[PDB]
Amino acid sequence: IGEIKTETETTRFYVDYDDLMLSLLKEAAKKMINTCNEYQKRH
Amino acid sequence: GVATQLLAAYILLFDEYNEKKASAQKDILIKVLDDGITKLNEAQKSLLVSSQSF
Repeated sequence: IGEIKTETETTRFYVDYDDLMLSLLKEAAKKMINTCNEYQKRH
Repeated sequence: GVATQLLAAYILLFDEYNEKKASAQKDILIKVLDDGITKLNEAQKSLLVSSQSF
């Protein structure tokens, strides 16, 4: 759970750049999506 | 885990001086450090009480 929480909080602070086009933010979102996919596949 | 990525993002995005995300960056840094220091201090005090318990 804490592994997912890490990327979650990371993307949360990546929000506050006030950029919706930041490649860092997009890539961290891609990371979190695959993280959630791998966690749900385990269930 | 969050701290090491935020700081790497700080080094990468502020190799040079972008004036636009300058003000937000200080807020982000203040927020994350004020979180982490409190976390560490509470963890140390809890560990001290756990050590004293024996």
